[PDB]
Amino acid sequence: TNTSNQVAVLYQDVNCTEVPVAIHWRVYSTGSNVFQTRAGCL
Amino acid sequence: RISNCVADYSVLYNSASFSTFKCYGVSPTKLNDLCFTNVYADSFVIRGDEVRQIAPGQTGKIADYNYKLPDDFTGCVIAWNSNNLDSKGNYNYLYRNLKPFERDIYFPLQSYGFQPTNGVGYQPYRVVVLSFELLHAPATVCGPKKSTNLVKNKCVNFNFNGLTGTGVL
Amino acid sequence: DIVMTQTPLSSPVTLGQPASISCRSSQSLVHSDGNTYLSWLQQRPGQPPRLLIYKISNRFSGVPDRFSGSGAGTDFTLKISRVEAEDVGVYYCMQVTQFPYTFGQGTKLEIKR
Amino acid sequence: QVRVVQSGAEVKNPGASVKVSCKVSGYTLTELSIHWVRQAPGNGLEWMGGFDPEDGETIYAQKFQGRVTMTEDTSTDTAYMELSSLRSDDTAVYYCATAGAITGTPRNFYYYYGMDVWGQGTTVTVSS
Amino acid sequence: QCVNLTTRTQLPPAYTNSFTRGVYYPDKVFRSSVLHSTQDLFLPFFSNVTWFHAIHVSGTNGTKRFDNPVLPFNDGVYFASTEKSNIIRGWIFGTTLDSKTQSLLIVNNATNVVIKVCEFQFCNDPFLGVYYHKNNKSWMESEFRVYSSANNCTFEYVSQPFLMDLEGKQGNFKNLREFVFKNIDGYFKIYSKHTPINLVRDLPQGFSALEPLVDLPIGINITRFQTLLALHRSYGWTAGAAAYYVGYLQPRTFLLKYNENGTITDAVDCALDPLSETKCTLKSFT
Ligand SMILES: *[C@@H]1O[C@H](CO)[C@@H](O)[C@H](O)[C@H]1NC(C)=O
Ligand SMILES: *[C@@H]1O[C@H](CO)[C@@H](O)[C@H](O)[C@H]1NC(C)=O
Ligand SMILES: *[C@@H]1O[C@H](CO)[C@@H](O)[C@H](O)[C@H]1NC(C)=O
Repeated sequence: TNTSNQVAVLYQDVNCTEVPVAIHWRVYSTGSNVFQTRAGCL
Repeated sequence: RISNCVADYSVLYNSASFSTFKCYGVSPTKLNDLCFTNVYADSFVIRGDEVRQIAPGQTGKIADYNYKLPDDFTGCVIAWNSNNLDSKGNYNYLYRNLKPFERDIYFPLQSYGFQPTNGVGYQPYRVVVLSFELLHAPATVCGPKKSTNLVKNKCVNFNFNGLTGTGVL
Repeated sequence: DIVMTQTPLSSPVTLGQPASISCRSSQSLVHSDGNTYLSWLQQRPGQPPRLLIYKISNRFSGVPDRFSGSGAGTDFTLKISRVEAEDVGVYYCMQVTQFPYTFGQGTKLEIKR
Repeated sequence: QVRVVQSGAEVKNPGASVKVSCKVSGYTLTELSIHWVRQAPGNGLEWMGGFDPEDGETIYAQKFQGRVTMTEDTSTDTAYMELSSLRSDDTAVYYCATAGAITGTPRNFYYYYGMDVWGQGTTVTVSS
Repeated sequence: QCVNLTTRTQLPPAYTNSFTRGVYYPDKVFRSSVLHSTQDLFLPFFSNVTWFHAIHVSGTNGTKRFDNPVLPFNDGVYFASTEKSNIIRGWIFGTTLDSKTQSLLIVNNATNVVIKVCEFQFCNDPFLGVYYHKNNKSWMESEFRVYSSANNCTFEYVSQPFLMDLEGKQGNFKNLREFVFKNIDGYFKIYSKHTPINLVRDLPQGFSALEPLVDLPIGINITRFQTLLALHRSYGWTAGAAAYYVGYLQPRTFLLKYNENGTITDAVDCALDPLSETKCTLKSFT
């Protein structure tokens, strides 16, 4: 936090299509800055 | 609402008129040694079997339509068979949210009546609920016990507005 | 006492010409506030005196563009561009400067015949 | 807008008490102070009664002094002047007007309309 | 005498971010100077708040567009004001505000304050009015005219005024009043804070905590509240561009910091941002 207040969020072991529908570029998801991984959607 | 006064719960407790005096929140004996921030007295009359219904975690149709105590209740409920007190039917004792202190204003009004001929069970029973508010703020209503001088810098047992402890000041 | 008196009694006039009335004063009308005050009342025949002006600088509500302030010293003047028939009644000149509130006799306006 | 209302007429005799009404509408009587002012038919106005804002009471005329009092009610907002020994100078339409003080939110300055609003007025008749 | 002069046109809605406004002192002392999580309802940070004009300022003057819409109260209200003159000196609370349900009224005097519950029969226009009082008496209302009549006044209360004006305001500093009105259990709670502000017409960034003024026991339900303002009869209402901001509270702003003296210098909102939630989870600001 001493360096910037910008953060990323990892939804572990879920599909990037299911993340936006998750009630829980923060909420509404983004075509830019979305990544898939064996650990989850980043 | 009772404030700016010195309470004497010992005298009230001594009276034998109160059929039931058990306090759910606290013990009656300890009341004198304790001080309360505010006191609210709610007085009314019920059927008599609603006393069981009228209690913390107790429900009754008349109580639900009229008055329901909060799940947690730090107070006293004093109910007594006021047939002798209320001996006289009385069409004014008309039994017509469940939030603390529920409120209300075909006609919703309903009729009722009791007479000395009627059975004692059906006759009214008087109830007074004393709710003690403890906001941990300056308490206006305290017990009758008189205070004592203050000491400092020595290991002493103390008491302030009803909170007790041992230590140095 | 500020002696107020309207010199004329009647004023028959033909349509379309400035006309006015003089309102003399024995002593000055200067007010303590430093601003002069004036008042004029128009009473149409059989009507209450309609306040033409409570102040010369600010005339009363409902005054025709005709009536405008003017005058020479003690004499006042309600200048008119083109006279209208309705002004055929009594006239009064008042000063709200002092508490006694002394008034003149009054003046009557008529149509030339 | 400002209006004024008054009584109709009076029938009296010399040396007898008479009562004449006045009221200020449009601007409430509180908004200004009534000056009970009297005149003859087409004559100068006599300052019979002036409700001084500074004194907050009715002061009488020097010409006809010792001849008048007043009676007013606040709940009914009815104001009457109890005059006496009326004359031909009084035998005319009684026009009563009021002096008003206008100021912004603060009391920076108070105006003196002297006689702001006028009404129909009241007549008077004196017969021996 | 209830005289109606308000117009019948709405105002173009305006908004502005709160910038962390709406944090107040709960309960007794905590001098630890360390965080203390709490679960109570506040105004979420960076949530936009409307901006009503009591006397809609349009064109040459705003006096031609008097407008004081009736706003819903909801769970609670954050009411912010910066009016120079106390045109807004009252408040009304109730579920219907029509001769039923024992509505609640609050009025502020030039040197006092009176709260009452009389099941008021409100006139269609909630105004008060002010008059001049004849001899050696300045402006003062002869009678209140907020409502048609009061009925039995179940609850009464009088005390010192809530609003303070003794502060000497200059051309730079103008007072800002913040109030949090809440209705929990049988208690109606008002947490007020008055402070000078000069940066902008809006609410400058910073922090400040609202101390409690009173805790009135009133057994009434509040759904809609219509800001009551004593329309100053400048025959003919007038206001120095009087405006007020209304925000609706939500049940989450948790972490609270304390300093050496015992003041809430900073706070966090766990649900605002993922970083804020991380800060809440660790119970640390950094
Ligand atoms: C779920 O993710 C897998 C990753 O291999 C992908 O093949 C699949 O299509 C996804 N299902 C969706 C997006 O419904
Ligand atoms: C205010 O924020 C809400 C969400 O809380 C949003 O829907 C609305 O459009 C915003 N209004 C503005 C920014 O004027
Ligand atoms: C509050 O504590 C700080 C830190 O020690 C100190 O500088 C300041 O003077 C204190 N303020 C008051 C009002 O006690």
